[PDB]
Amino acid sequence: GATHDLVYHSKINTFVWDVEFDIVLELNKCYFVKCFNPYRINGDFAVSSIDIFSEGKRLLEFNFKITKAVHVATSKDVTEIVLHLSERISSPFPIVKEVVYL
Amino acid sequence: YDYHFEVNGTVVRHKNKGFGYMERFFELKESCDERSKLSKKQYERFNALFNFFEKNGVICMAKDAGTLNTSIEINSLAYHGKYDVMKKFIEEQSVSIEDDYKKAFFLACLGRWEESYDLYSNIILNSIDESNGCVYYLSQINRYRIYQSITQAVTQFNGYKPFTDEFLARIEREMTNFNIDDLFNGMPFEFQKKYKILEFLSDNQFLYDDTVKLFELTNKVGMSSDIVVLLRLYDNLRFLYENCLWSVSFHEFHQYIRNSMSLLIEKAEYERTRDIDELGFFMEYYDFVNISRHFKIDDIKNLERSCSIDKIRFGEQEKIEEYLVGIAEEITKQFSANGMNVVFYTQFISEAKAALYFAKYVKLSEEGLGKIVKALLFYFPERDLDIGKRYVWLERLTKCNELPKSIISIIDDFLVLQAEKHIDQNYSEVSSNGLYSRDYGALIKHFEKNFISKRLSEITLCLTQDKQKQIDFLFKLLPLLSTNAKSHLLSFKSVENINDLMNGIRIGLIDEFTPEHEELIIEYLETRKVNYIVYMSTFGIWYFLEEINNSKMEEFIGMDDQYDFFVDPENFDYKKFIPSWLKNYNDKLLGKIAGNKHMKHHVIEVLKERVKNSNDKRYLEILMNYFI
Amino acid sequence: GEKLKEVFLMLDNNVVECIKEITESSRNGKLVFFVGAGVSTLSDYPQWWRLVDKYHEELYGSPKKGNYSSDEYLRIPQIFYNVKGEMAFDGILKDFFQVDKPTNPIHDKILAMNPAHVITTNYDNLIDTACWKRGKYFSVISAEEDVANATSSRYLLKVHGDFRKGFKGENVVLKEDDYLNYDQNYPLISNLMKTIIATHTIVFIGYGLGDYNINMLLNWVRKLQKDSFHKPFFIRTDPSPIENETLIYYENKGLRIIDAASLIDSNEYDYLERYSAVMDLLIESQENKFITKDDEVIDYIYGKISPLFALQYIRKIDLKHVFEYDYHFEVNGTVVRHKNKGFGYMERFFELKESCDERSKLSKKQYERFNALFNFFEKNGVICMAKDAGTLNTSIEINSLAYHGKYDVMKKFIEEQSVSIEDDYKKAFFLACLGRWEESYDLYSNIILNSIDESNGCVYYLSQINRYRIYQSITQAVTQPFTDEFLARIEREMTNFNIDDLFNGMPFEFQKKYKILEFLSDNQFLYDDTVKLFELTNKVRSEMSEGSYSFGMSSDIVVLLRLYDNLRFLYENCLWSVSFHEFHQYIRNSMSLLIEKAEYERTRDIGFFMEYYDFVNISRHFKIDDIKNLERS
Repeated sequence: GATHDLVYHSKINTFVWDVEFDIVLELNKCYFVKCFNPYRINGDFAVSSIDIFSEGKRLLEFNFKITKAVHVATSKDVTEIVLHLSERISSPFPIVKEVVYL
Repeated sequence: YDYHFEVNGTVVRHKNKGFGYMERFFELKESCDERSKLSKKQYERFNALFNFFEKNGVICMAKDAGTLNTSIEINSLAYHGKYDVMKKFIEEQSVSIEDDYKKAFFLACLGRWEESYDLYSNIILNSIDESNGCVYYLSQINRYRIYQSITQAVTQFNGYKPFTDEFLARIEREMTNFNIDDLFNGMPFEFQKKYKILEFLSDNQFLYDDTVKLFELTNKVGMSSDIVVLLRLYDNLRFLYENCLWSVSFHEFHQYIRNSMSLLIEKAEYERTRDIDELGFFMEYYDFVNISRHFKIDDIKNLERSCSIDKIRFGEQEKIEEYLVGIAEEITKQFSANGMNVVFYTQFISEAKAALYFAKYVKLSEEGLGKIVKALLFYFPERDLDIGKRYVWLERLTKCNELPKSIISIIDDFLVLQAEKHIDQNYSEVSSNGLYSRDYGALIKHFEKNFISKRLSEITLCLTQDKQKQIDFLFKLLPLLSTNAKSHLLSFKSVENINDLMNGIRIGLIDEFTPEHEELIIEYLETRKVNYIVYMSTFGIWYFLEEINNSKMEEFIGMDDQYDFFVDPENFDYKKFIPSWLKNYNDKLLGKIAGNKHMKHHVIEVLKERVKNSNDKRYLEILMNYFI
Repeated sequence: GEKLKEVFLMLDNNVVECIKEITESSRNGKLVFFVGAGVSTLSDYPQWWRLVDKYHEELYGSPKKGNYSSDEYLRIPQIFYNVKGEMAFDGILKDFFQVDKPTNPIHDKILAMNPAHVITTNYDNLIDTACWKRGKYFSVISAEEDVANATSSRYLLKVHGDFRKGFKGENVVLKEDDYLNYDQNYPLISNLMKTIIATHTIVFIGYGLGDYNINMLLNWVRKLQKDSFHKPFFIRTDPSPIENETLIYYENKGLRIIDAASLIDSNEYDYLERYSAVMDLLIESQENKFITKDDEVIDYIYGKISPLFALQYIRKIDLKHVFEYDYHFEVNGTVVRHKNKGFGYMERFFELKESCDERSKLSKKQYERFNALFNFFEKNGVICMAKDAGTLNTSIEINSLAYHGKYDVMKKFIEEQSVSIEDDYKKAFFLACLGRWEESYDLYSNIILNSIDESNGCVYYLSQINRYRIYQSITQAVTQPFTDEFLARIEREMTNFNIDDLFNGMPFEFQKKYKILEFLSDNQFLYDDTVKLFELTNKVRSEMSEGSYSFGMSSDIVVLLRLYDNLRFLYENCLWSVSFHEFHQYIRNSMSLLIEKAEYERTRDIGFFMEYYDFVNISRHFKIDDIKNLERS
């Protein structure tokens, strides 16, 4: 029940909101950031780029059924809510905890 | 209220029911015969008053107007950022109490708040009787302001170790219930009469009338009040720094220049874009300083966003180069050693980040660009710029400039340093942005694609197997190597990956594209077909761009509608073309989709549908700047 | 922090009454400490007997064997002064008094009670330099020519001199002949001290009941009348407790003794815990920590709000300054704590709101006081703590005929006869609104002529302000309508009206109970809210360009509810300051940036429902060209 922080950055169709993912792609304490560099030099043809964290980079081979997602503040497993935001959006990584906007 | 003193040096009359004494004074200025008529003591008084009026920038009546050349010249070492000469003035011995007052303000500026507090106290103890009162009144104010900066400063530094607790106890038992609102009311009979213009300094909020005039700008706007407002900035700001006032460091003044420069930049933008009929803001050195110091980086971002700094030009670029090289050498000398005043570090690092960020637009020399780039890469501290943020700043410094090969040598040195630091198998490489050191290599390949790195060639002549991070990092730094050492790193050939040939191999490598990877794509898509009856866009774009060469794709229509949108543009059902799908594509693709007509006119109708129905401006900008 | 509370529980009636008198005299600002030698000698300051010792050393050679009585403290220096002369006497004066002793905490506790004057009999520079370290200008008045050049109204009256002007025996009072014909050497200092004693609350601290200054002043107050003066206090810090015959005798002499040794348990040499004991008993008596009875918190709240039962509307950022920085009153009816080092009296008040059983527990007069305070807090739109939040339905309802534009009913109220002076004040404001500026000016004058003594002060203070504002509207109005005789009459009436000293000249009760009504006698007062509008225009204008469709809370609504707080304050208390251009710029700029702000949040696509009151505010505080430009951009 933490909809008071849910932002819908929609140049890249994300949902910037601090969750902490527990993944099977099996790890713990995951959180995601994304880029917005459309003028990127030699960095594929995509504007955004995921930078998956596991207290540092995991150094990526990724399918990721989502296993456990917990909000930071009230801890309130927001699992089904995250599924709902995956039930609508057809982009990779609906919940992305920061967006840089280069 | 005998005159109205306007900010150009022109004086008008208002309610002077009298002789017209200032008019007679200016008549005494031009007339040489009248100055002989006076007495000698009043002749010398006339010369002192003459030096006063020429110094403070009031030149003449509004009757005789003319070349109103207005220019601010702040003669204070604290404003320009000359931290060296400040220190050299402080350890010199002063022989006057007014030199002590400046010396106090200077080491108030350097973060040496304790010794400045004590020197504010000694002037009060030793200039009490009658100097003029001003270096007893202002120093007591400045002691209270530096008390408020210490007290507010240790509020959130704890919640790393700014001041001892004994000094906090001493200034607490000293400044315990200081009321500033009765200081001038208790100054003697002479001081209250001769200096009843110096009482707003003992008042908390005093810069607020000018704020209300800024609303006249923002409201319903030849000559304008714009320049007047700007020359009022240059009057208040010049008053604080030149009389050495510590009230500059607080947040009222910071909001003042923030709001004022914001609305003058947006105002001159507004007058520039009054163009719906008829097809300046020169930004001198002092404005470069004021933007670099009284903003944060996010403010300067938002001045790039809404108002457009493409039209804005920059002058006096040699002194801008001097300020920038001064920031470069000062961050160099502060971080070539252990030198850290934590307070002075915090204020200085705000000025430094903002100055280089806003130094994208100005032009430099080669050795100046070398010095700023060297200080930005090597001696610049961590926790403030990460190695992708350094690519943002450096990318700004290298975008509008043709790179004169010495910066290539410096960035090469930084790449050698990163390769010599990825030896330890615990390195993290923050830059939570997503930009990394491969992009530094890509930048060199963007300007000098024929560059060969010497020491990296020697390092790849010494990597057998043992240092895995150094191998992987140097693999992401691929194209800057020599062929024999290149193959020596290509001892570790790729795997059966598809988009981890992109994600694992982030160095292009479609120029070297094996035929069995067409076959591996065939294997992948037939497994996705047999599992389909039970990543992707990248090779769909690769077939659409015709960088790969295979006609197997035609039998795989239906697995992905993006892939259907990029394999067969003619037989694609544009009825079920998802729009989302258009914000994730860059200029090369959004700019060669327009090359494909069957795609282009259908997405013209659906983008007109979405721009007309909703109110998106991403789809509006893609509808204007690339497609049609 | 608990023992002092227990001492407050173990005090008798009389001492408690004395503490209440002292904290009353401090809170009005009529408190004048008469300190002495004792408050200085805990700074390890040189006492006088040591000087007499060294004087005896150069006088008779060998040390004196036994007792020093009173006059040896005057005679042995006097003999020294007749033998060795001025200069050597000044020498011992320099060598003993050129010290740099620090400041005791009891000087701080004296200077924490907000004294009007401070009278003293010391020779140091401790308490004045303690004031220079503070900000409280006490004009240090040590000699007779210091009196005529006294630069303030808060004194520091060293009534025996100081070594400020040199360490000479000419400037201070030390010897027997000096104390003898004192009142023909310093005739003016004593006049000022007796003036301050006759017009304030004198509290003695640092003396014993044998001191010549104390008995001298007690001789003077026996020369006076009976009912004229105020009985002084005497903080007694002696090693032995006070005896009953000394008590009966010196209370009948005129003093009011508060003992420190019979209030706590201490030792023979521990002075500082007794000075800090009674002196901090005064200070935490100011800090409301001793208020624990429910009746007492009703007394406190009624003591601070029963002034404001006359005003129709009170702003939230004024009620913040009624209970001075004890809470932060935010504009939704939710109250948070800030620096309430005390009982939590408002929290207990809201506990008294919901609980029905607690309201029966009080007394009947404080029950009716509770109902009046209840009607106050429901009227001004402050409902609850921020702990218990909920349906924060905020809605402005301006109940003023001048705002809605009902010009008919206004006229019909004006020609009706009023039977109260507060009906006259509204009636005046109404025909100020109708352009009938002359009759409103005269009715502003008649209320001043006929409500001067004590109604509440508010319909004497505000009507004088409103007369000056309608004077400024007439005078500025005829600049660019009225007969020239009336222009001459208000010119010879309002010729050099200074508004900046009106509240400074309102009486003792008015300045205390209505030190929230002084911004109305100030020219530019609506400017803080302007600076908050820049926070809107700044970087919550930075979110359109990224498409962030967020759905949270912003300062937007807060700003709008601050418009609806200032605007409601002006029209409902019938203030003519609405008609000027500061207020017009205020609603102009504020509504401009809220309309452009809600536009900005609407076009982050990469509410603002506009009720009746906003239609009114756009129709009145804009011009047509403004509304055009709100259609344009």
